[PDB]
Amino acid sequence: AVSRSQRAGLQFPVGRIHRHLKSRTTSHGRVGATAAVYSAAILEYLTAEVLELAGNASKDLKVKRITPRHLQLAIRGDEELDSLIKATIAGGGVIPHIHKSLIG
Amino acid sequence: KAKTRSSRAGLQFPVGRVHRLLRKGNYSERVGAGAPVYLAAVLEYLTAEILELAGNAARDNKKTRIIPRHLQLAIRNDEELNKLLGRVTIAQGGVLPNIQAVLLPKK
Amino acid sequence: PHRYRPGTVALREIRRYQKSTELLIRKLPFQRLVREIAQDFKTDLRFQSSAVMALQEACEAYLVGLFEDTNLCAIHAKRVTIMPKDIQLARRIRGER
Amino acid sequence: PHRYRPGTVALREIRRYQKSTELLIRKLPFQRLVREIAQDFKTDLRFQSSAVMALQEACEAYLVGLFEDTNLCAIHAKRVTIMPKDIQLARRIRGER
Amino acid sequence: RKVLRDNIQGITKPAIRRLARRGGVKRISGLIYEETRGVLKVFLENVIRDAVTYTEHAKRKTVTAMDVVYALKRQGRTLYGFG
Amino acid sequence: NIQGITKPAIRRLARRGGVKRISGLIYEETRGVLKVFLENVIRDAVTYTEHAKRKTVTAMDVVYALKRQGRTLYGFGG
Amino acid sequence: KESYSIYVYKVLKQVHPDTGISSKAMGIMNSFVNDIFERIAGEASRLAHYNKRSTITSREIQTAVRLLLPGELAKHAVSEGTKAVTKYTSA
Amino acid sequence: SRKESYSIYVYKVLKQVHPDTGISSKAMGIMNSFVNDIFERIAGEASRLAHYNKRSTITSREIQTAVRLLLPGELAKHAVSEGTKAVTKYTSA
DNA sequence: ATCAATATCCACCTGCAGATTCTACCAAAAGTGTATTTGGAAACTGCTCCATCAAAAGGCATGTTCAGCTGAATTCAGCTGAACATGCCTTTTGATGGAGCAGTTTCCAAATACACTTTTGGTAGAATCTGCAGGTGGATATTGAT
DNA sequence: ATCAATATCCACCTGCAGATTCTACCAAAAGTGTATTTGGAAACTGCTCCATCAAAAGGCATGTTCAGCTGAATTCAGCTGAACATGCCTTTTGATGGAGCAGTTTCCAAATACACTTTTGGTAGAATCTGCAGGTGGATATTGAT
Ligand SMILES: [Cl-]
Ligand SMILES: [Cl-]
Ligand SMILES: [Cl-]
Ligand SMILES: [Cl-]
Ligand SMILES: [Mn+2]
Ligand SMILES: [Mn+2]
Ligand SMILES: [Mn+2]
Ligand SMILES: [Mn+2]
Ligand SMILES: [Mn+2]
Ligand SMILES: [Mn+2]
Ligand SMILES: [Mn+2]
Ligand SMILES: [Mn+2]
Repeated sequence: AVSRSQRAGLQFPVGRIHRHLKSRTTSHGRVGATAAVYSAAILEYLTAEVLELAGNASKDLKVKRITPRHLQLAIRGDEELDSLIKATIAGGGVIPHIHKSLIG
Repeated sequence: KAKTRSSRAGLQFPVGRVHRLLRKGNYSERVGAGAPVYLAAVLEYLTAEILELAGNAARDNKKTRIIPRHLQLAIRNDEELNKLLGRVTIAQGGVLPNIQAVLLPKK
Repeated sequence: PHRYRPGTVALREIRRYQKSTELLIRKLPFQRLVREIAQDFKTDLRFQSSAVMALQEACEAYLVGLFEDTNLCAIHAKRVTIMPKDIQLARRIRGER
Repeated sequence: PHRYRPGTVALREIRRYQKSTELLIRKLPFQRLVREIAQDFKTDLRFQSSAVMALQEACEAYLVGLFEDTNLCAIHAKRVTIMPKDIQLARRIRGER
Repeated sequence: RKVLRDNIQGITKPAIRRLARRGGVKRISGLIYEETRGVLKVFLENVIRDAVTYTEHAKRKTVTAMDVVYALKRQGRTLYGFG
Repeated sequence: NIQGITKPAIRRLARRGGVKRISGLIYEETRGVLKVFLENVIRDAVTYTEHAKRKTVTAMDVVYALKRQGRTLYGFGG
Repeated sequence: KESYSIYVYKVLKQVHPDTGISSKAMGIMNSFVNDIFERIAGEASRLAHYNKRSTITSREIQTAVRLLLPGELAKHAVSEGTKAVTKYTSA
Repeated sequence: SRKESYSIYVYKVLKQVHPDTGISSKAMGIMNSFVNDIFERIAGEASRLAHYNKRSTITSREIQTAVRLLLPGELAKHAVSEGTKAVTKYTSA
C-alpha cells in the first residue's frame, strides 16, 4: 500500500516500466514522475484492444483459449492494428484470400 | 604539453568530440576509452572512401569542386555504399542515367 | 516540315532529366500545396523556407523512385506505357498499400 | 477411374494451407541447412532448438509473403503461373535488390 | 488573408511527365496524372503531419527543416542536405 | 542440403501464399532466395552470439537478428 | 527472468473473463508489449534529445504515441494515458 | 550561438585523398548528414548490444560489432582494420 | 442442367494427453521518508528570417490538331506443368547419457567516473580568392525522309 | 544507300556569387589526483544440447499422360506523343515590418540519491480440461456422359 499501478488504476506495472525507462535513459538522463504511468497506460490499452479482438476471434470459432492464429486473425483483420503491428506472428498463418482470376 | 587524443590515435576526425557525443546520447552508463577512438576511425574511413569516389566523379565531369551530383554518382555506382545508404536521399543528387533496353528504338 | 517520330523526344527527355539534378515541380505551386495541406492539419503555421525545400526534395525523390518501379511493372506486362495499375502494383509491393 | 482437372486440386490445396498454420518445410532438412550456413560464419556452433524454430518461422513467413507479391506480379502480366521473373520483380520493387 | 484551394492541380501534367522521365519512363497513359496527384498528396500529408507534430511538441509555431528531416527519418525516407 | 528444401515443400509455401500454378524453374529460384535470406539472418545472429562470447546461437540472437533486418518476429522473446 | 504474462492475463480477464490464452499466444503478447514499449521509449528519447532535454516526461510519451499509433488507436491511447496520470496525480 | 560541424574534418580528409579538389557547401551539408547518420546508427547498435548483454559500458568491442552488423562486407573489413589500428596506436600512449 | 459415380467436406459427437491451472514458498524490486540537486520553465528581449508587397519579364503551361504505333483483342498450337498411382527411405519420435558450457560467485587489477584547474582547437564572421554558370559558335552526331 | 534538319557536343571566355583563408574570443578538450566500479579470470555446477539408436510412418521421388496455359502472330480503333500558338503566372529582385525563435539569467518544482521497510512476481512441484484428432453419416462438389 499503495503501488503506483494501483494509484493510477492500472493492471500494468508502473514500477517496472519506470525501471526500464530509467535503464534506457541512464543515470545521466531523467524520467518524469508520470512518464512511467502514462507509458504503462498505453501498453495496457493496446493489450486490451488486441485481447478484445482476438477473444472475439476465438469465441467466433467457439473455442476457450486465444491462440496465435486468433491473434493473426484479429490483427490482420483490423486496419489500425494491421498497420501498427507489421511483425511476424509466429504460428499465425495467413488470412484466407484467393485472387479472382484464379477461381474456376 | 597537451597532446590531442586524435593525434595519439593517428586520426583527423575529433576523438574528443566523438567521446562527448557518445556521453550526450546516453547510449549507455559508461563509455570506454577506446570506443570514441574506434568510432572516429570508422567514420573517418567512410568519409575518405566516399570523398575518394566522389572526387573521382568530379574529375570525370571535368570539375574541381565536388557537388551533391558527384556524391550521388559515387554512392549509387558503388555496390556497398549503395547498400549502406540504400534508404537515403541525397538532396540535389539526381539519378544515375539508366534507360531499360526495351524502350530504346529498335535499329 | 521535319517531325520526330513518337518516342524519339521522350527518349531525349529521359536522357536530359536523368543527367540533371534540378527540382522538376515549380516551386511556388509546390509551396502553396505544402501550406494548404499543413493548414488543414493545424492553423497559423509558419514555414522555414528550407523546410519547404526539404519537403520538395523528398517528394520529388519519392516520386522518381515510384516511377522507376512503375516503369518495371509496365515493362513486366509487356508494355511501354505506364498505367494506374502499374503504380498501384508498385505501391502494393512496396508495402504502401 | 477418376481424375480431377488441372487447377482443381491446386485451389483445394490453397484453401487447405491458407486455413492452417503448421510449418510447411520439414524440420530436419531445414535444421541441416541452417547449421551448414552457420558453419561458414563460425565453426562448431550449437543452436537452441528455439533458435532453429524462430528461423524457420521467420523464413516461412518471408517466403509466403514473397509468393503473395510474386502472384500479384504474375497476375499483372495476365498469367496465373508464377515464374522466376515474377519473383525477381517483387524482390526488386521491395528493395531486396 | 486568403483561402487555399485546389493547389494539388499546381502539380501540372508537364511536371509529372518530367518526374516520370527522370524515372526513366517513356510513355504515360492519360490517367497517370491524377493517380500521381493522389499518391503525392498522401505522401505529403503524412510527412507534414509528422513534421507538425514535432513542431507542436517543441511549442513552436514555425515548421523547421529539422522537423521535416526528423519526419522523413521517422518514415524511413532519410534525407541528407538540410541538417 | 539446400536441396533438402524439396519441391513439394516449396509448393506448399506457395499454396499458402495463394499461388495456383507454378513454373518449373521456380523451385531453384526459391532456393537461392531462401539461402540469401538465411545467410543474412544467420550471419547477424552469429555476430550476436560471438559478441556474447557464446558458442550457442540463442533464440534471442535470432530475434535481434531478424529485428535488425526489419523482419521482427513475435513469440520467441520479442 | 521477467515477463508480462501476469499483466496480460489480468487484462484478458477484464475484457474476456471466460477466455483463456495458450502459451504460444502469451509469447506473442509478450513480444508485442516489449516491441511497443521499445518503439515508444525510443521515439520519446529522440524527442527529448531533439529538443535538448534529458528528461523523458509523459509529454514525450504522448507525442511519441501520436507519432507511432495510427489514428483512432492514438486518440484512445492518449485518452487512457491522460486518465491514468490524472488519477495518479490526484492521490 | 555555436553550431558544431564535421566540416573541417571532412575537409582535411578530402585533401589527403584529393589535394586538388574542393567541395561545395551543399556537398559538405550532405557529408555532414552522412557522418551524423552513421554515428547514430553505430552508437544506436552499440547501445542495444550493451543492453542485450547486461553491460553498462560501451567499449571498442561494442563499436566493432556494431560496425560488423552495419557495414556490408568489404567496408566492414577495412573499417575494422582502421578502428583496431587506431585503438592499438592510441593505447601505446 | 440433370443422370450417376467418385471423392471432398461438413456436422455432431467423443476420449486422450499434452498442455493448463492451481497451489505452495523465498529474494530482488518497489514503496516511504529525508535530504540534496538540478534540469529546464518563466521572464524579458535581441535580432534572424518569415510573410508580404511590388513590379517587370519570359520561361513554361495550356489547349489544340493530327496520326503513328501502341494496347487490347482475338485466335491457335506447341508444350509445360498438374494430376496421379507406384514404390521406397528419409524424417519423426522418444528416451538415454554425457558432456560441453552457459551462467554464477570471489577476488582485485584495471578501467572509468568525477572534480578541478589550465590550454587550445573550432567557431563566427571579416577578409581574399577563383571555379564555373551561362552565353555563343562552329564541329559532330542523330534522326528520318526518298 | 545519301542527305537535309536539328540536336548535341565540345572548347574557348570571364565576371560573381560562393568557396577558401585569415583572425579573434571561448567553450570544451586535456592534465591531474582521488574515488568507484567493472567485468574479466579460475574453479565449478545443472542444464539443455548433440549424438546415437531404432522403429514404423508417412511423405517424397518417379514416370505417364494430357488439359489448358503461355506466347507468337495478326488486326485496328484510337490514345498519346510531337509540334505549335498564345499568354499567364512563375521567377527574380528588393525592400520592410515584426513574428517569434533563441540567447542569457533566475529559482523553484521536479528530479536524483540515499536508507530505509515491505511485498511482489519468478520459480519449482501439484490438480484438471481444452480441443486435437478420429469416426460417423449426411449432403456437396466435381467430372464423365441421354
Ligand atoms: Cl512526467
Ligand atoms: Cl574501450
Ligand atoms: Cl490502369
Ligand atoms: Cl522467368
Ligand atoms: Mn483548408
Ligand atoms: Mn559441437
Ligand atoms: Mn542548471
Ligand atoms: Mn503492341
Ligand atoms: Mn491440345
Ligand atoms: Mn589555435
Ligand atoms: Mn556550361
Ligand atoms: Mn476438430
